[PDB]
Amino acid sequence: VRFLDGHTPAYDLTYNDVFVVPGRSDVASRFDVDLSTVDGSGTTIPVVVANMTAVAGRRMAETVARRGGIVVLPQDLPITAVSETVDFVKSRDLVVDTPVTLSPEDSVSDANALLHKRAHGAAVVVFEGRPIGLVTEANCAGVDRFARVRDIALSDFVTAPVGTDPREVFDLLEHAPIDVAVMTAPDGTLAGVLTRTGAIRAGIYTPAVDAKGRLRIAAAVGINGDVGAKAQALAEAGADLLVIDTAHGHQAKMLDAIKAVASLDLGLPLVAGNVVSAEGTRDLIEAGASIVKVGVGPGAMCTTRMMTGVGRPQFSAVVECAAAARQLGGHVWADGGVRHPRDVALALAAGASNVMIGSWFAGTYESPGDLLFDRDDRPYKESYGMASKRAVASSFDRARKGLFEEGISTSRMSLDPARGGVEDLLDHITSGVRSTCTYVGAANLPELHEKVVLGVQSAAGFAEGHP
Amino acid sequence: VRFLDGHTPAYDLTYNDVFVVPGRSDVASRFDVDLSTVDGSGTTIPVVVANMTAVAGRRMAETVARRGGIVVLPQDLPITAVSETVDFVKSRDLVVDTPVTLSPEDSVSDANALLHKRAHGAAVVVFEGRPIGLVTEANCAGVDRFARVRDIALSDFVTAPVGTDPREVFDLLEHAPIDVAVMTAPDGTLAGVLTRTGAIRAGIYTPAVDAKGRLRIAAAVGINGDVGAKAQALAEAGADLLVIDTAHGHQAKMLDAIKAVASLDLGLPLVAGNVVSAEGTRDLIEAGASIVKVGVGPGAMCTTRMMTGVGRPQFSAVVECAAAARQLGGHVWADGGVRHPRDVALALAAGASNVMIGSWFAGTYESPGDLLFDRDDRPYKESYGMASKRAVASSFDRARKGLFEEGISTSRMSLDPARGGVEDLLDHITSGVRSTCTYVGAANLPELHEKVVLGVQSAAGFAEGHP
Amino acid sequence: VRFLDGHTPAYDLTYNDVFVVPGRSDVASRFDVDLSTVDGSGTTIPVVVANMTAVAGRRMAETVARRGGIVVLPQDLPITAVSETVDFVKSRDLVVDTPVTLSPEDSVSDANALLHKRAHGAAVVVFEGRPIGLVTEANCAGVDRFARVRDIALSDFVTAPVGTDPREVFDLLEHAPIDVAVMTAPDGTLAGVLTRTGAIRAGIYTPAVDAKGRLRIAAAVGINGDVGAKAQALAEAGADLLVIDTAHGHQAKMLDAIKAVASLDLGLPLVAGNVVSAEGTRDLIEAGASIVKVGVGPGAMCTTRMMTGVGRPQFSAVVECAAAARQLGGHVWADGGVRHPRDVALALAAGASNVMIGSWFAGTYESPGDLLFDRDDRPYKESYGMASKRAVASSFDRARKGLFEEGISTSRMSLDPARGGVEDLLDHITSGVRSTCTYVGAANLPELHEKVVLGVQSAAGFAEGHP
Ligand SMILES: Nc1nc2c(ncn2[C@@H]2O[C@H](COP(=O)(O)O)[C@@H](O)[C@H]2O)c(=O)[nH]1
Ligand SMILES: Nc1nc2c(ncn2[C@@H]2O[C@H](COP(=O)(O)O)[C@@H](O)[C@H]2O)c(=O)[nH]1
Ligand SMILES: Nc1nc2c(ncn2[C@@H]2O[C@H](COP(=O)(O)O)[C@@H](O)[C@H]2O)c(=O)[nH]1
Ligand SMILES: Nc1nc2c(ncn2[C@@H]2O[C@H](COP(=O)(O)O)[C@@H](O)[C@H]2O)c(=O)[nH]1
Ligand SMILES: Nc1nc2c(ncn2[C@@H]2O[C@H](COP(=O)(O)O)[C@@H](O)[C@H]2O)c(=O)[nH]1
Ligand SMILES: Nc1nc2c(ncn2[C@@H]2O[C@H](COP(=O)(O)O)[C@@H](O)[C@H]2O)c(=O)[nH]1
Repeated sequence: VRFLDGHTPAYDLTYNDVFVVPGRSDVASRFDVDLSTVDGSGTTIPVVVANMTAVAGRRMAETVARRGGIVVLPQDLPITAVSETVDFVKSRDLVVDTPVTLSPEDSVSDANALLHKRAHGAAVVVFEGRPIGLVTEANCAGVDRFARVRDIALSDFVTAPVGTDPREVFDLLEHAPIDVAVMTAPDGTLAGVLTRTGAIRAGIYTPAVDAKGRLRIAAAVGINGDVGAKAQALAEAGADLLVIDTAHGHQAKMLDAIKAVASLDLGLPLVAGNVVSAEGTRDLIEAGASIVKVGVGPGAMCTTRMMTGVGRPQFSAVVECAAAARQLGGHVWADGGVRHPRDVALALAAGASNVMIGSWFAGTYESPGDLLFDRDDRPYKESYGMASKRAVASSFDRARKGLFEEGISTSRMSLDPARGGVEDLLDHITSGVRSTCTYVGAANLPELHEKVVLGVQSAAGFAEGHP
Repeated sequence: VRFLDGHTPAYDLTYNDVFVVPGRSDVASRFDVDLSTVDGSGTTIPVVVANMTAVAGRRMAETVARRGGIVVLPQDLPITAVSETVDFVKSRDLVVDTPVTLSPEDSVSDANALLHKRAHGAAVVVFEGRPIGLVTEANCAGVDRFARVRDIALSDFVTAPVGTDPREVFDLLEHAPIDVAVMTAPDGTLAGVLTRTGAIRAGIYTPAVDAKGRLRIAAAVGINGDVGAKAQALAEAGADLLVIDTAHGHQAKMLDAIKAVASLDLGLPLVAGNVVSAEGTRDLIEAGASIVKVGVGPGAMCTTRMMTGVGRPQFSAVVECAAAARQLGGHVWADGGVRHPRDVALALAAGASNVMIGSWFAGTYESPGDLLFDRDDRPYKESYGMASKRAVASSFDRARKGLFEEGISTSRMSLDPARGGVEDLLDHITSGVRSTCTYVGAANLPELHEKVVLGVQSAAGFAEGHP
Repeated sequence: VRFLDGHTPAYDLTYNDVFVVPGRSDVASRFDVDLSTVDGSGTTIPVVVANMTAVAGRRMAETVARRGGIVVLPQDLPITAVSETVDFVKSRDLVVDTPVTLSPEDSVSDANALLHKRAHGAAVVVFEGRPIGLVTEANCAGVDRFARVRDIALSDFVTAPVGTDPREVFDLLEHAPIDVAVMTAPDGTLAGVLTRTGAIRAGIYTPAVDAKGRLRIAAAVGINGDVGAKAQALAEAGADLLVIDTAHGHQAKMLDAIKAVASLDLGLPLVAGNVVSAEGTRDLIEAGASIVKVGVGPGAMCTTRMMTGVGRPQFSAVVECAAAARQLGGHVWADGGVRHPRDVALALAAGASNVMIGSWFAGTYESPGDLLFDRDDRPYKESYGMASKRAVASSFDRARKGLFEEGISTSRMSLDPARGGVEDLLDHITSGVRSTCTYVGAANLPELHEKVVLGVQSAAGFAEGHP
C-alpha cells in the first residue's frame, strides 16, 4: 500500500500508529459510496461478527445479516442448535426485525429480562398468533415481579400491514408514544416489529442475502476431529459460509483441514486463519482457501501476547497478508484489535477484503449473553474468549490438558446508555468507513485500497482530536 | 524548514514531538519584535478565533479585533445576525472596551449573569445614556435575586473623557477601589469602559483595522448551497475577510466554491480549508485562494481521527503545506490542535502565516456561550463542534442524513480562576511567541520562519520543564 | 381542658409530651367537619402565616387568604409597600390563582427564576394583556440563559373563561400535557391560572373574605414609636386585622399600645402578644385586646430560650392562657413551635382559637424569599428571625444597641421535592385537623375544645408510629 515519503519505520505498526492522509475527492456525500465486499462472502457492509460464543447468536446473526454483514456461528456447537439457528435466521423478514414475542402467561420478571434481548425497547404480548399488547420499562416497573403479563397494563401499539414502505411507517411513528410499530401479516398474524430508526435504516443498508433471498449466515469449525465430516454436515445444515478457525493457522493440521474441505467441493467460500505472515497466507491459499483470517494476538480477548510473546501488530500483518493474497488472488479478513471505527477503516485501507469485529459487539443488546448490571447501574455484558474452542486437541487426560490450557479470559464490555444496540454500533462503523471513503475520495472498497495513502504517527499523534 | 542534522523521523510530527533550538539572537526584548502577519488578513498578532458558534461572537470579535487579531464569524448563520454583529463591531472604540450596559430596570439576577459577559469584573448601570452606577460581585451578592438594579447599592466610578492617554487613566486607577473606569463622550454620554490592564494593553497591542480604521472582522461560508450568492452577500454585509470552511477541503465542491468566489472578484482575501497535503494546497491556490487553512483532525473538538482514522499530525502538515504555498506564493493558516502557546509558536515556526485558536478561546469570558459552574464551583464553559456546519450536504431525508452525521461533540473548557478573560489568553500567547522570536533571534514573523531551527524529541523529552 | 385520670405531671408539657385520646365519634368523614374559627378574624381554616418578613409576602397572603387563612404582614414595613400588597391581595380572584405573568421581552434566566415563585409549575407569557404562551422547566432548560422568552418555544395552553365550575376545568385538564389552565376574562384578557389540584381545592376550602367579599389580610405593628398613628394608618390602608407583636407581651409598653389602639376605636379585631401566663392574658384582655398571641420561646427561629432561659413549653402555656381568655371571653392564637400537623391539632385542642404557623411556611414556593439550592440540589429556603422588629427600642447609639441585640438567626427549611407549595402544607395541616376532629368526634372547633381528652406520654411514647 502507498505510504508517505520517508516513512519506513523499523517496527510493525498497529492501528494507533497509522493514519490516512485525505486526497483529492470526488465523492460528494457518505451515501455516495457503497460498502459491498468483493471477497464473495456477500456482505454489503465490511463487518463480520466473530465466531465467539459470547458474540455470535441467532439474534445477532439475523440483525447483522439484515444490516448487510455476515455472522460466523461459534465453533464446537451442537449441530442441532446450528440447524435451529440457521432455520430461524433464514425465516426472517428482510426488512422487519423479529421482536420479543411474549405469551400472555409469562411472568413480569421474564418480560422485564426479555425486554433487553432486543434494541427495540418494547416487547410484544401476542395471543394465538395475534398481537394484543406492548410492554416496556415503564409499565413493567412497580408491578409485582411474578404477576402475569396479561395484567401488566398492556399499552396500545401502531399496527401496519407487511409491505408498507418505510416512509409510511416512519410518518406513522412521528408522534407515536412507543417508537416501535407492529408489522402484521395479511391474515392478521404478527410478522414482526419495525422501529423508527429501523425504518430509517431499512433504506440505507441493503440486507445481505443468498441466491434464494434469505439472510446470509456462516458457521465455524475447528481442526481437532474429523474436519471434513463436520464441514459437510454444516454445509448441509444451510450455512452459507464456512470458517475454519484455530489459534495458529500455519500448522500442518490447518493445511490438512483446508485440503479436506476443498476436496469436499462444497461450493461455499473458504475461510481459514489465523496467519500473520505472508508465507502463512500463501500456504493457506495453496491449501484451497479463498479467504484468509489474519491476526493472532490483537484480539481484545486474546492472551497469547502476554503469555507467549507471539503475535504481530494488526495493521502491518493485515497489509502484508493482503498484499500476498492479492498477489495470489486471495482475499483477507482482518480479525482482532477492533475497538473504534478507525480500526475498521484502517483495516480496510491496509488491503483487507473485510474486517471482523469480535468482542466489541459483545457489549450490545443482541449479543448471546446475559445483560448484567454493575454497582453504578451502568449496563454491561461479559465477553469470554474461545480458549480451547480455538485450540488444537478420561478424567486424567481431561484435567491434564486443562491444566496447561489458557484460561477463559473475561472482560466487561459496557453498554452505551443510549445507543446500546448493535444497530447503532454498525451505524457508527459504517459512518466512519463512509467518511474515510469520502476523505480518500473512493467510490468503493477496492478504490479505497487503491487510492489510500497512509502515514506513520507517534504516541503524541494519537492524542490529537476529541477522544 | 531547517532541521537538526540527522533528524529524519519516519513519522509525521505533532507539536509535542518538535522543539525549537535557540540561535544567535540580536533581539533585546520581547517588545522589540512585531507580530504583524503577512497574509493580508491585517492581523497585528498571529491569532484567529475559529469559525465555531461556541467561540465566535460579537464580544470576542470586538475584543480580539481591538487586540490585533481577526475573528471568523461562524458559518450557517442568519445574515441578519451577521450584519448586526458586523455593524456592532465596526462601531467600537479602537482603545476602549464596550462594557456591560445595564438599564436601571434590570433585575439583580440579570445583572449578576451579565457581569461575567466581559472580563472587566464590573457592569455599568446607565440611565438615559448617562452612566449612573457600577455593580460587581460584591454589592450584587446577598441582595434578593429579583430586586431592581436601581436598588443594588450602586458604587462610585472613576469618570474620564474619551481621548485621555492610557498613562493618565492608568495613574487614575492606581488606588481606585474598582479597577475599571468609565470613558465618557464629550457630551457626557457613556462611550465605554477602560481597565487598568486594559490601559496597559492599549500600548502593547496595535488594533487590527481596515482601510477605514474600523475593527476588522471575518465571516465563514460552507460549500452546500449557492456559495457565490452567500459570499457576495457577506461581502456587502461588511465582512473584511471571507473563510470557506469544510471538513474535507480537497473535494471538487471546495474547488468549485473557491472558483466561484474568485470569479466574483469581491476583493477580499480568500481563505479555504482544510487540506493537510501539498497537492491539496496546490489545488486550492490554483482555484483562486490566497490563504489556505490546514489541519483536519487535530482540532480539540474534531472527532474524525477516532471515527475514520483520517487526519495528520498538525506540525508536519503545517510545514509541508506552508512550503507548498510559499512555493506558489500562497499563505497558510494552521487550524486545530492549539492548547498551549508553544503550539502557536511552533505553528508559526513551521511556516504558517497565521494560527487559528479554536476551542481554547471557548473557555473565556467573552466566548458566545453560557458560563456554567461545576460542582466544585470552578468556572467553565461548554465547547461544541461545528459538525454539519462543516460538512457537505422532508423529515425522512433530514433524519436519514442526521443518523449517519457525526454527533455534536461537547467538551468542558475550564476558566482560569484569575486570568479568565480572553485578554489574558492573548497575553500568554503573544508572550510565548515573542519569547520564541527572541530565542530564535527574529525581528518579525518572516524572520521567525527563515531563522528557526527545529529538532525532534521523544515522549520523555516533553516531560522536561514545569508543566 | 379534660385530662386522663391520674395525669398530673410536675412539669409544663409541650406538643411532643401530650396526645389526644379518641372518643365516641359521630362525624362520618373528614369533610363533615368545618374548621371555621370563632375568634372573629374570619379565617375558615385555623392557620395564620406569621408576621415574619421571610414568611409573609403578597403571594403567601393571597394564597392563604384564598385557602381560608389570614396572613399577618410583617411589622416595620414601609406603609407604601403595605398599601401596594393590600391592594394587590384585595384585587385577586376568589377561585383563580394569580400566575407568574411574563412579558415577551423577559430573559430566559428571569423566566426560570420566576417559575418557582408559584406552585403551578408553569408561567404565562402574556402580550398586551392577552396570554400567548406557557413556559415550564422543560422548554426553558437547554436554551441560552439570556435569550428572550419570545423564543423559548412557547407551549400550548388550555384556555377557559372565568366562571366555569371547577368540574369543567378539572375534566378539561384530565389529559392536558400541562397541569395549569388559563382562566381568561370575557373580553379575552388574562384573569388568572387555575390548576388541576387547584380545581380540586376550590370546593374543599372556602376562601376567607371580608364584608366586601375580598381576600382578608392582616398587618403587624410594634410598640416602639407612635403605635396609635401606625395602627390608624394601617387601618386606613385596608388591613382587616391588626396584630401588635413584641418579644415580651406583658410589659407596660405593650399595655399602653393596646390601650391606645383600643381607644382609637378602629373596629378591627385586636391581637396582642406574646404572653405565656394567665395574668399576662388577663392584662392584655383588660387592655382592650380581643385576641391574645401566646408563646415566647417555642418559635423555631426564637433564640431566647438558649440565651436567657425564659419561655414555656407551648402546650401548657396555650391551654392555661386559653382557659384564662375563655374565662374573660377573649380568644387565643398559639404562636411558635409548629412543625407537624399534630402541633396544630394539639394547639386547637388545648383551647387556642387559632394557630400561627411561622417558619414552617417559609419552606414553600410562595414565601417571600429566594429559592436557593443546596449541594445535593435539594430545594430549600432561608428563614430568618424578626429580632429587633419584635424588640422594644446616631451611629454610636445604633451600634451600641446592635451589640447587645440578638442576632438574626438563620435556618434552612427544605422544600418538599414533590409537594413543595404552601397549598400542600395547608392540605396536610387541614387533613390532620379534620382527622383529629373525627377521632374526637367533634363537628366544629368549639366542639373540638369541649370534647377533647388529652393524656401525657413519655419520650418513648413519641416513638410510636411512622415518623
Ligand atoms: N418468551 C420468549 N423468550 C424468548 C424470546 N426470544 C428469546 N427468548 C429467550 O431467550 C432464549 C434464547 O436466547 P438467545 O440465544 O436468543 O439470546 C430462549 O430459549 C428464550 O428463553 C421471545 O421472543 N419470547
Ligand atoms: N488466542 C485466543 N484468541 C481468542 C480467544 N477468544 C477470541 N480470540 C480471537 O480474538 C478475536 C476477537 O477479538 P476482538 O476482535 O474482539 O478484539 C476472535 O475472533 C479470535 O480470533 C481466546 O480465548 N484465545
Ligand atoms: N442588558 C444588557 N444585555 C446584554 C449586554 N451585552 C449582552 N447582553 C445580553 O447578551 C445577549 C447577547 O449575548 P452575546 O451573543 O453577546 O454573548 C443580548 O441579547 C443580551 O441579552 C449589555 O450590555 N446589556
Ligand atoms: N471534523 C470536525 N472538525 C471540527 C468540528 N468543530 C470544529 N472543528 C475543527 O476544529 C477547529 C477547532 O479546534 P481547536 O483549534 O479548538 O483544537 C475548528 O476551527 C475546525 O477546523 C466538528 O464538529 N468536526
Ligand atoms: N415579571 C414578573 N415578575 C414577577 C411576577 N411576580 C413576581 N415577580 C417578581 O418578584 C418581585 C416581588 O417578589 P415577591 O415579593 O412577590 O416574592 C417583583 O418585583 C418581580 O421582580 C410576575 O408575574 N411577573
Ligand atoms: N424572640 C424571637 N422570636 C422570634 C423571632 N423570629 C420569630 N419569632 C417568633 O417565632 C414565631 C415563628 O416561629 P415558628 O412558629 O416558625 O416556630 C414568630 O411568629 C414569632 O413569634 C426572633 O428573631 N426572636
